[PDB]
Amino acid sequence: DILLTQSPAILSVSPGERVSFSCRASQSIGTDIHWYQQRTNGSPRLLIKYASESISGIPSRFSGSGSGTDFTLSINSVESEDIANYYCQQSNRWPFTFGSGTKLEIKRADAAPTVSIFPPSSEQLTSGGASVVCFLNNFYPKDINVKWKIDGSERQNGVLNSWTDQDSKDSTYSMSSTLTLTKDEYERHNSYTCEATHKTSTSPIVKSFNRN
Amino acid sequence: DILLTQSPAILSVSPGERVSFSCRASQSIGTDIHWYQQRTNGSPRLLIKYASESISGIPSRFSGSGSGTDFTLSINSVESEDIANYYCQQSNRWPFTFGSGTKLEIKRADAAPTVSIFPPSSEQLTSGGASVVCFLNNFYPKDINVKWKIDGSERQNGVLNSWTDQDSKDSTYSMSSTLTLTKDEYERHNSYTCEATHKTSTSPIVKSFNRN
Amino acid sequence: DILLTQSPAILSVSPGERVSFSCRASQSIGTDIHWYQQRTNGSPRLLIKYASESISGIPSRFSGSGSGTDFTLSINSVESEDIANYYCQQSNRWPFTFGSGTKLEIKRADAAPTVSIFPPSSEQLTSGGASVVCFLNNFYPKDINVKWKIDGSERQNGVLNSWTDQDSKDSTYSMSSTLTLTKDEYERHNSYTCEATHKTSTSPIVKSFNRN
Amino acid sequence: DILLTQSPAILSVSPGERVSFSCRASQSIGTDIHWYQQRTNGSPRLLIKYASESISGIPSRFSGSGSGTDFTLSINSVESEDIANYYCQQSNRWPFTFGSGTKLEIKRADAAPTVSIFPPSSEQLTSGGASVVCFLNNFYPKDINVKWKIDGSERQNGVLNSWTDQDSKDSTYSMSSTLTLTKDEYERHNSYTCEATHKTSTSPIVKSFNRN
Amino acid sequence: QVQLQQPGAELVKPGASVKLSCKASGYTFTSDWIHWVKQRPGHGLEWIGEIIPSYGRANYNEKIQKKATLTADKSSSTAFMQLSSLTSEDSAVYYCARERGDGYFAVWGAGTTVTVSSAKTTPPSVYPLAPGSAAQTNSMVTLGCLVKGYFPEPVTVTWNSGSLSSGVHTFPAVLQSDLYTLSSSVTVPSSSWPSETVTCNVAHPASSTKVDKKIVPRD
Amino acid sequence: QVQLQQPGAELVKPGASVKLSCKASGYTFTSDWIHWVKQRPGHGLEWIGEIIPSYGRANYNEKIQKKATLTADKSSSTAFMQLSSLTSEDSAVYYCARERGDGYFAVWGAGTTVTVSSAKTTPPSVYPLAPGSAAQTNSMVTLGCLVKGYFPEPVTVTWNSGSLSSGVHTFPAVLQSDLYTLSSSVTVPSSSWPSETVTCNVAHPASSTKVDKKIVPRD
Amino acid sequence: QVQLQQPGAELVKPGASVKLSCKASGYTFTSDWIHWVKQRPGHGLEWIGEIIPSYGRANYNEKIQKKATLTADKSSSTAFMQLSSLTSEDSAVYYCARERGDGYFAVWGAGTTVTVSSAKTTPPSVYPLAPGSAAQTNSMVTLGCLVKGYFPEPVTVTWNSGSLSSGVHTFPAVLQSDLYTLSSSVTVPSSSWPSETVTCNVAHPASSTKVDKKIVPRD
Amino acid sequence: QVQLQQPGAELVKPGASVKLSCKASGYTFTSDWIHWVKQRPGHGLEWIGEIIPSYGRANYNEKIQKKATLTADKSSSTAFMQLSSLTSEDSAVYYCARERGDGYFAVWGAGTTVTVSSAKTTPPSVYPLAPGSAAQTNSMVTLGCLVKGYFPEPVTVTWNSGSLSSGVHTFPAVLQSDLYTLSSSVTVPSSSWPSETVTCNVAHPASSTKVDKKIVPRD
Ligand SMILES: CCCCCC[N+](CCCCCC)(CCCCCC)CCCCCC
Ligand SMILES: CCCCCCCCCO
Ligand SMILES: CCCCCCCCCO
Ligand SMILES: CCCCCCCCCO
Ligand SMILES: CCCCCCCCCO
Ligand SMILES: c1ccc2[nH]ccc2c1
Ligand SMILES: c1ccc2[nH]ccc2c1
Ligand SMILES: c1ccc2[nH]ccc2c1
Ligand SMILES: c1ccc2[nH]ccc2c1
Repeated sequence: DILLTQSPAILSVSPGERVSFSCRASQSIGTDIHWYQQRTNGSPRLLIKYASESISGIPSRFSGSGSGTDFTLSINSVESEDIANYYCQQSNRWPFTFGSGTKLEIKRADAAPTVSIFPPSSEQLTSGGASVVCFLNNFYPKDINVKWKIDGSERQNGVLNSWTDQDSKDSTYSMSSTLTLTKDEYERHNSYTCEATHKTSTSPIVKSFNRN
Repeated sequence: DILLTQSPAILSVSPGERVSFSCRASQSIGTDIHWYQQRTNGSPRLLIKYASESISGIPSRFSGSGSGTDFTLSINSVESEDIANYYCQQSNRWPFTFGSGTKLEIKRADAAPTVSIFPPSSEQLTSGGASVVCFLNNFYPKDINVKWKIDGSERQNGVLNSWTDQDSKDSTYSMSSTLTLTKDEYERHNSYTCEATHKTSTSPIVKSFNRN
Repeated sequence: DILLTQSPAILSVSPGERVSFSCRASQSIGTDIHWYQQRTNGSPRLLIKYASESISGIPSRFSGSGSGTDFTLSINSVESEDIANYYCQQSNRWPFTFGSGTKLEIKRADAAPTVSIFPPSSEQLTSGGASVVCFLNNFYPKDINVKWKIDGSERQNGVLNSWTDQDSKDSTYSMSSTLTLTKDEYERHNSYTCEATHKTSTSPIVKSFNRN
Repeated sequence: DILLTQSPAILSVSPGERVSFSCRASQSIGTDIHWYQQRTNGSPRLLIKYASESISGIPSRFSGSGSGTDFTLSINSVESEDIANYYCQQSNRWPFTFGSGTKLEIKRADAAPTVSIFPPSSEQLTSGGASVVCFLNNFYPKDINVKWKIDGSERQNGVLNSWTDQDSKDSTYSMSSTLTLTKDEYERHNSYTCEATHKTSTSPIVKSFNRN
Repeated sequence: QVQLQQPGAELVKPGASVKLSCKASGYTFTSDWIHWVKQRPGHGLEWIGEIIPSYGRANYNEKIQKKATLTADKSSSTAFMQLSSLTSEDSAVYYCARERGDGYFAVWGAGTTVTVSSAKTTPPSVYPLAPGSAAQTNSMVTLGCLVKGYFPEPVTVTWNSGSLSSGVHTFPAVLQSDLYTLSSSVTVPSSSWPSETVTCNVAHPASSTKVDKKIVPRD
Repeated sequence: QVQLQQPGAELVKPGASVKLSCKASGYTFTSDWIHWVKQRPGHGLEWIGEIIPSYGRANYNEKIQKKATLTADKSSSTAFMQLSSLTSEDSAVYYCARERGDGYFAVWGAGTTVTVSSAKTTPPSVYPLAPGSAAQTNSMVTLGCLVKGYFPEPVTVTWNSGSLSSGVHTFPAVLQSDLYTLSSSVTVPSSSWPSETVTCNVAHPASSTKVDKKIVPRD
Repeated sequence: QVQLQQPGAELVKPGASVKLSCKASGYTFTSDWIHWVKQRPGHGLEWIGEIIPSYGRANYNEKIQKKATLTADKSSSTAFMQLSSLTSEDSAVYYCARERGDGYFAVWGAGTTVTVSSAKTTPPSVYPLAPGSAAQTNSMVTLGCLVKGYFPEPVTVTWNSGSLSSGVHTFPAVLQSDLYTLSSSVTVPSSSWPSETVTCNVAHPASSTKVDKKIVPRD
Repeated sequence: QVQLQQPGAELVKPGASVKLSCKASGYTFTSDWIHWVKQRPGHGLEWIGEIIPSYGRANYNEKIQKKATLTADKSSSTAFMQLSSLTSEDSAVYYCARERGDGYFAVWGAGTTVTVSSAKTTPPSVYPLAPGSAAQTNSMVTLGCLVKGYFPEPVTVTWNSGSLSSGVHTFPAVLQSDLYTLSSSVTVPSSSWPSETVTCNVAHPASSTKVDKKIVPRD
């Protein structure tokens, strides 16, 4: 069986640059390579077949080249919708095989988060729990810190965070931080603040609401 | 002639894990690889032929895969009876050739030896010699120390030891230590003890018998 | 597509020595290699075709050899007219491909520059500018320093230099240094000197002219 | 063209051991390899053809094996007559090509030199020159020092030495040291001694003659 | 139209066994092959096997433990993969795709998230997130809704059932004590809210739910 | 039935020469090849050569010193390997196996341990090992028997001639002053001894012995 | 005669598009291919594409961004490369060459220097460089002439329109504030100057100039 | 009989040119090829070229500077290599060998030592080396003879024209001021000298000498 090696595993590039993904086979396979694109939670989508043949639907930015054991997928002028994993696959000899994949990542201009704090819903409270949600949105670069303070005093219990992968609308990143207590515990405090620390400002961006 | 390389030479694995043995050929040989199993003092036994074809007798745990120059033997959920050397062999081009072999070894739970000391037989003594035998049995891991003491005083002359390879009944190891003197020399002492030192206890397991 | 590797990238050799340029292909291509020569600002010129076949026009000094993946262009007794880049190219499989090239450089005997200073032209002055030109000519080795002094005092503003590649008439190098001022600024000084510092003498070679 | 690599370049081995010479080709050549033997100043002699086929004349000690790109010449129980260079050569594809060669060297038991000093001949003296010759013969190992003393005083002018390669009669080495003066200069001294220093003795072996 | 149709989800118990379906539309040829491809989370694609329906001949990846058995009903244009005796190893999105016998996968299903757990299906609770009256605003406003206490994955989340797509972030679930939870953001111009309605629709195929939830301001 | 039958053992003197036999049963075809394979102790398998009996054409490994000459008696279904002018290098288990001309070794003999020694055959002395009266016991009891003063290898050791297999350890021989020696352990429930008999059977093919030895308690 | 004829030069603006020409003489076959080859400055040769005129079939290097479109007028023996939507990347000498269908490039054009710039064509100013009266001399004398304030590249410079070739150095231009500038040296025996005339001819194809300039001594 | 006959030696001046000969006996076929092989001193074998006489087609090593031109006289069974315009690089033993068109060199000449020197041929002076009367002896005695002041290489040295071979050492020449020099040792039982005669024969093919020299004791 044919081993297909994809390098590099991660490919960071700047908007509009020409970018190239490699796929090396473990023996000569003519031009029987095909390239697929898989966005975050998408299914895969054929981009190029038989190494260089265009598909309809696909921007002409995308081309492919190579034959034998070395193949390249290239994108003329990368842009946000291109953020994805890219796979190669061979039909030269049985079984068909896939490469391990390369992720495209676009270095964009720095951007500061847009923060938004959200009280629990009255629907939620009814059932005997309370979650406060902070959204740290459309920032670059991906590294960021979120701090929770209750009535001036930092809390660390009951916090879950989740970060999105780079976004195909604008190459930014986003994050949600979710603070979860009982009604009991949410009742005996006044002021919740989500604080956000990010490269773009020396001052944190802070967002707060009060129940009273 | 075709060189067949087997890596790694020793493969330690945990009970029930999936395990995989490699066999790389020095040129492309289709699927003309065959895999054999040789237990301790067994003869070899065909397991898989033409790289992936099952044989009758062989547990379905065993499968094979590969083609060209890279082949793999795999065992779904290893178990004690699998402890053996595994060889690969090619029929693609003359002469047929064998790989250098891979030994499977199962890491099991720690177990303390079962010690047993044995006086000479009256049959043996008749002929003018005396051997006392200690068995250090069904322990894991393989490293262990056996000490002989005569009438409270450690003896080092006349001792031969032999260790079994890992056992296909229970992945344990065993050892025999044999102390050999004349009748003359066995006569002028009272108390023989075989002492055994093993990871599983800080106290040695000691076993003794007296002639009087 | 076939990758053609040329080593080394630069090849320094002594007049009259036998010299050899390598061209390795990424897969076996018979003898479908062809070698070209490109002098400084020349276009390329076929030297050898199908790896070893002579062309008419080309000195018998030039031969080629090899087959499969390793090819060599050789020159019996190098000489100045050979200073060039040398490319290889394959027609074995589509698309045709070129190597990255090797430059030939001849180590010759040391030679001191021939310096020549040049006043502006009266034609030039008319239009309201003045450039004084120093030529540092037919020296070896390539490293050299040019100093400008106005009325005994070194000037660094307004100087542009350009160096020729090695010369196919005599394996020497040459350099032009050009000092550019307005008429205004050229008017208010008397004495321009271009000084030249080169391995061949501990004393600089200096060349001067005066307007008055 | 096919590159044939021979390793190692020198192969030291003990009398009667089995020895093996390698010859690797740069692409698969079936069994079209042939092996030759060249003793010191001999011409080459075919030993094995088509990789393993015996030739008549050749001791059955010699066999060959291999196919594709890896070949081996083997000698069962090496012996003194085997001291030689061994070459491989291919006829699979044009042009025929030779390996760079491997020298066989036999490590034997240590042996002390047999020294012999020789006056000039009366024939030689007639013509107006005088050479005194010392032979350091059939020693092992090859390293040895020869000292000349005239009338108790070491001389270094006018001495030429020559060492034989290992000898196919007995795996030993030998050396000749030749001291050359005019008749004039040979006349005005009495006693010439050649002294020899060799691993086998802490005392030098010394040999002298007197003209008077 | 959607050429290949697969269930969003299947939960299975250790040692249990499941039958995934892949139904096809558009041009069907008797020379067509259906393939199955496994993708464990944050991993690559792994070919499992293929079948040619107009026959019933099927081949499997020999390089992996064989969990699969492929079959087809040529009448209903459906292909099936029997995954049997699963472990947590076997949890993954399994796609099916169609190859016209010329070696590439023109067309793929959306895939079935298969979760192998002892645990129990739980529909999701959904809750608005409109901002507090203290919070001031820009030329844009960010609303959102919070999907929690569900199992197994996945859920899909829409904004006005497809029409609102620019400005949407759904975050990855986080699992804690056997229930996943996540949130989804949306950002409209402030002048379009709340005059123009804004609603988060949320599908959880493992319990067959699908609940809308409007986002009004806070009373 | 046992398809391929080889002697357990052969002793040979340096410079001497031996003829190993390999006899076959079961389906014989004229298209069948018999192979010989050498395994020095604690080493791998090394192909030596092959013959096709229904003819007498034989081929040998060219990569090694040629000790072998192969032949067959097509009448008695026996293949022979003449190993000639041996040294201690040549000491090893030699298997024969049968290949139906399709490249693999379905079936193998048990192999012949060939020992190249100046030394002399010595049958083995066997001696019980029942425990001393001082030794207390569990739900299991360990008995054993001690094979010593033999040459050349090997010996096989059984417990009640095959019926007792669970609980058995035979240790590797150790050689000292030209005699091998070893022991074999067995472990039964204590309640099955000595009511139910327990006996070590011991074969030494180089002297054609085979001695039983019962294990009674100590008088 | 000169088998392949290409313009010396073309200036193009970013996003603009140019049509290079390659005209052929000598033996033309219908089996002949014309190739185009790009060489960025101080870089190697890069195959771009080929066409066979007696048809109009053309192929391109797939390993690069496709700037080219090839065509031919079989009547006028001319091949054309349409380079479209250029950037500064695309600035280079482009050769054409002819291959008889047997894989090598017997014959090449002189190539077209293509410059992609916002900037403006400027013919060159030329000025003598005769030596000052203070300067003493050898058996040889060095004269020269100075080409400046031009754009785009290139220029060619001759000495007595070809006859003077031994002893000539033209230096590489240097660019400053969007005008190239260079000088060219020549060295004759001092006894041949100024009796025997000495003149620098200078072609700048992008403005279609070509100016002679005699080198007299200084008044 | 000696199948291939080549001169021992040829001296050539820088820029000069030589014709080596290789004459053949034994079975000649029209399908036979003669090869030439170069061996510089203390270096390996280097294929130069081949010819097939029954035709006159010849091929050369393309990987080296071509010094050779091959030819044959099919009448006298002789092959010739014209080495032209030599330098010191070209000094070497050149063998010829014969290959029956099946790729190996069954049979080789003794080769021609070719020396490229400005220097002049000089026959060798030969001188005994019997031992001094002071020197005592063993069961063996060592005699020898000293070949000096010769050019170019080589010389051969025999002991009783072939009959004495056991016990002989010829040492490598050493060159000093354009004359080579060497010695040759021989060792007989002392009881066979000088009753049984002992003589060193010495051939120098470049001057066509060949001188015997008896070794008597010292007067
Ligand atoms: C290797 C140059 C082409 C040889 C033509 C004959 N081959 C047909 C069999 C294809 C299987 C490749 C092994 C085999 C010739 C034997 C040399 C093999 C390496 C090759 C024709 C197909 C070209 C692919 C190598
Ligand atoms: C002539 C017989 C053709 C049968 C082909 C069917 C292949 C079945 C695969 O297992
Ligand atoms: C037509 C002749 C066929 C003979 C084949 C027998 C092979 C003998 C092996 O050495
Ligand atoms: C029998 C049909 C032959 C047509 C060949 C023309 C090739 C066109 C290239 O695209
Ligand atoms: C049909 C023509 C055959 C001619 C072969 C001769 C080869 C000459 C080599 O250059
Ligand atoms: C994404 C971004 C930042 C992080 N810090 C720790 C885990 C982690 C994941
Ligand atoms: C097996 C186990 C332990 C050992 N210590 C020394 C040899 C040896 C062998
Ligand atoms: C050529 C020679 C010397 C140089 N020093 C700095 C640039 C440069 C170019
Ligand atoms: C052979 C042996 C010893 C030597 N010492 C220096 C040169 C040399 C050659």
